[PDB]
Amino acid sequence: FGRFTERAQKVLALAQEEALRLGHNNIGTEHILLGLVREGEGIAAKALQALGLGSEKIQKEVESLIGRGQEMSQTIHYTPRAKKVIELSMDEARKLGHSYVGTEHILLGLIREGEGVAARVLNNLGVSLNKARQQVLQLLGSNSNANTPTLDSLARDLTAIAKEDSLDPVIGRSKEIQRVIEVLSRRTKNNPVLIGEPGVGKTAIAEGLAQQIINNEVPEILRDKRVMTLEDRLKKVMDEIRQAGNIILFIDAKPSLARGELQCIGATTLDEYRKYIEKDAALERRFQPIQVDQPSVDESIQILQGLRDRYEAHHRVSITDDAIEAAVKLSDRYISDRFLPDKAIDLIDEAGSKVRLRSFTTPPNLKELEQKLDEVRKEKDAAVQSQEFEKAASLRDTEQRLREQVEDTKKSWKEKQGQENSEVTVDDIAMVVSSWT
Amino acid sequence: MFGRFTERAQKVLALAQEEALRLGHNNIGTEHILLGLVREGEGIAAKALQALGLGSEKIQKEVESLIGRGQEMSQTIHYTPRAKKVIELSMDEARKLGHSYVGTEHILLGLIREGEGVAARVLNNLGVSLNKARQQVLQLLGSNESNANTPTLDSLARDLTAIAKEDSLDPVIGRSKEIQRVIEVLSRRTKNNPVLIGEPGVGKTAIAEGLAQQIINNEVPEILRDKRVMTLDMGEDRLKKVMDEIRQAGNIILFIDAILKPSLARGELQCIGATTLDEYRKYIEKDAALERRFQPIQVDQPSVDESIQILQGLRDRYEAHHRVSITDDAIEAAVKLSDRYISDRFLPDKAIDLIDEAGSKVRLRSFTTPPNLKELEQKLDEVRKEKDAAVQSQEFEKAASLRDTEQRLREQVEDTKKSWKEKQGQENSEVTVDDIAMVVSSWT
Amino acid sequence: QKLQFVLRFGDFEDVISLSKLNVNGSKTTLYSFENRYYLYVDFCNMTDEEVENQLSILLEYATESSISIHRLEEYGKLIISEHALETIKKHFAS
Amino acid sequence: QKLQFVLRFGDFEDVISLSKLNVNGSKTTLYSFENRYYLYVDFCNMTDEEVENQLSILLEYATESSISIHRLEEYGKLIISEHALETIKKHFAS
Repeated sequence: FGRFTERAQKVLALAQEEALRLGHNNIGTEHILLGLVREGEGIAAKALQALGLGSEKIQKEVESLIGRGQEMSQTIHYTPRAKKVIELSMDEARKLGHSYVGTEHILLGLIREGEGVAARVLNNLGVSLNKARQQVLQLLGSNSNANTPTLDSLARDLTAIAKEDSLDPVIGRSKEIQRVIEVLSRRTKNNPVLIGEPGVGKTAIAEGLAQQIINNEVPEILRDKRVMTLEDRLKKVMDEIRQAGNIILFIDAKPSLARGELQCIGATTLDEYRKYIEKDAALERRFQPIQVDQPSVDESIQILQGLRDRYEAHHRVSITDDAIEAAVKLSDRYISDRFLPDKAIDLIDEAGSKVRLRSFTTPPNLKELEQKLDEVRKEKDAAVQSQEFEKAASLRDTEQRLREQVEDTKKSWKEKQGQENSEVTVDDIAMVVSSWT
Repeated sequence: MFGRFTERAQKVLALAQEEALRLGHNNIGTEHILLGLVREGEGIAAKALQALGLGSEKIQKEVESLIGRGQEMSQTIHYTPRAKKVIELSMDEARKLGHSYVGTEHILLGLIREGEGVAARVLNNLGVSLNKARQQVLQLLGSNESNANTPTLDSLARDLTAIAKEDSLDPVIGRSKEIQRVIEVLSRRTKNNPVLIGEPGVGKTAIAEGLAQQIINNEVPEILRDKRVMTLDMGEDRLKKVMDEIRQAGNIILFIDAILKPSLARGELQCIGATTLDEYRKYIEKDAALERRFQPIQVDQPSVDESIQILQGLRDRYEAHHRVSITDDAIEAAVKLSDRYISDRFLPDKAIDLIDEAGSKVRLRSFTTPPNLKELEQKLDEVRKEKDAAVQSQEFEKAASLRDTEQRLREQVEDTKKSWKEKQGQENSEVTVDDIAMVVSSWT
Repeated sequence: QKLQFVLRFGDFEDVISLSKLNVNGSKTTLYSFENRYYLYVDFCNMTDEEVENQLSILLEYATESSISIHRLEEYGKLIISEHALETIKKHFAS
Repeated sequence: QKLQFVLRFGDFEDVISLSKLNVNGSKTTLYSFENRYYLYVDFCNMTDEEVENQLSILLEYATESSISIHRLEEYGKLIISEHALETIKKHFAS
């Protein structure tokens, strides 16, 4: 119903291997379970080895509750239960940040929907349901003074946060950064206010100081200094600071005021800043401005490639380079009413979907079979409640001829993934624009 | 090291190395920093260990009993990553103590905090849990130090008489005949309370520190001796609370620069006001407890030369940003250009603003990226990858030389990245005029 | 412990599937209601262990409806009595 | 007391450094994951005192990751088996 590990995918098809090895006709939750302990190497497989549940012990209970074996094997499908069980492992992994399902999650997903044959194999093999979700769990896991208070989230620590080697590039606005520092030293117009048309770049300048203080060239006393970010918890945390002062605050959107320390970098617009200094005059005083020129066109390009990898998340990029060249250049002169790093990115996204979108569209003049198909099922129902079986079973053998019929032109539509899956070049990008201009 | 500590610190650190080799090991881990502390035998850190029952004798025996000789390699050694954390930490175990500089204790403090490591085990082995230890260091450091002052001096709000007691207070110039005109308006019974109006600008707030000094020693009527200057102001739940805890104490004069919140004249609640040329127009306009109680005097945009002197008095204090004291010849410009050339403030704020524009800016031309050797680092990158990604494929000896190819680069980088200490000896601690006149032209 | 249950299948084919097994000492009857098909199971004499067991299987192919069984006996639509599973296996498994 | 541990190094060179010593009765295996390198140590038969000891050293060069070891065996990236330290010493110490 999507994409999982090999281990998942193998374990699933492996249920089918077991579907037939016993001759049954629908693969229920009991076969998914055989699937897991029989690929013997998944985390799922590993766990079962713990509870005391080899393939030996299990299959004996199962055959002791179903056995042979109508070799029918008339191209089988799932149990509705097990289809639920699959829908579930997908969720038992949203619930774990695991970007992709695998052997464990499916075992997780079975417990969750406990009503079914697997579940009974075990409540029969003296293995309550929770002792089991446990075993899988115990095989997966995770990944400071005043920081105590601050260190909510509100408002994450740019500094130590990017001290952990954990930081990327980052491309500037390299002289945008350093002007944040002439100001963040002064004693005059001390606290710098970051004015420029919104974005991106802006948040990237403070991720700068962060990068700069730490590794490491910086000056007029600024070491071991964090940059931190993002009402019934208000000035609360703010007192962990009037009592220790290694800290710049990064703002987004207000002034509880220079009652003392408080080093902050300003998130505000060409005009929005004039919504401080007019009522005055903490502005011409404390707070003090600097602008975000739109990042260098060429710098613009090698900015995406960094988050190219990370949007690879929708299927096409990484690549093409020839694909980005577009996004960026189009914007700088061809409308051309934003900021030279923000725009480009947006464009990708239109296409950063618009391709997996066009990918999962609908087959040819193959609409009317759906309509035909519809009434047959219908015609089938009416007669079964009239029964009239044969006079219908006719009609089932007949609905089903049309079923596998349409599929082989919808599964024949991974014939359509190819003609755009991970295809990328300007082709897709600029047609985007025929609208915006 | 990674900064500056006491001798005791710096000695104890290099002393780890002394011990680095005395046993022949190749990286100095947390275990050597510990030997370093008990072997300088005189630091607070050293002193503490003598308490828990941990002489150099007892320790080194555990240590050699867990490492021993001794590849004399000594191929110019470096730290353990753990120990580098341990140092990063003492720096913080001293932010957390107001100790402006690290030293023998903080490094012993810093060890406990990052307990994962060899030192920590020496002791959890020498039957000395980790906390019994942070204690001993603590019990060898501590603290530092009129009734009604309680509620008050509490808030808020910077007791000017105080900052003027330990003489820990700047001059400040004057506006010397200005300070006096305040004491008439304050020695009265009619217009009890004074209010200074001028561009805001002339750091009006400066004149106030004036009383602190004179009420103390001592030229002022016996009508005012034994009183106190304090500040804020404007306008929350801490309402009439502390203000009740003051009317109940007559020895108080106050400073403002804002709203009204006027319970005026009521108690001995006696003010000094700093508010714009006009804003006052918008308060006696309230009237007429205004035109009554409070009462004004004209604050002057200082005599241009006076400006200069103010600068110098706090020159020695802007050495903070690394370039001053001096140059006089430069100051005069900061000031002089502003009185005649733009030309939009008070003649003492303007100045200092030019100075600060430059009061980092040059400390900065210091820190700029070296020659177009922006390119080197660019190069070094591609490397790690090959090295790294290769290492994931292995490609092992295909890295050995790859790593080596790397550090070849790095030292080259850092050698020309610290070649820009020369961009420091050129600019750092500079100043002259030309710096300023720049700042000026970049204002019009 | 109760020994009679009423289950709802989402689509009819779910029922055919169930049929393709062993009913076993199990009287069973099948109604049509709200377009969905309910099926009514009646175990005569089985150990509780034996029934909690069996019922497991059933719900691989159904869910258990809160539906008052007499609502069906009155306002449902009968389709097959007593041997409800058995009959579907006849006209549908091959 | 447990006798198998999983440690994370911030940068690879930290690992080379560790290699330049004595592994000693220590099977060890090295993965690459989240760009950071994890290393998996396995002591066969040692006194608890003997292991709490040895592990000390290791964490002068690493920290101990909360990471489920099987997460690696599945979703990791193997680099060297069983004799993980031993190998880096070969291709890297001089």
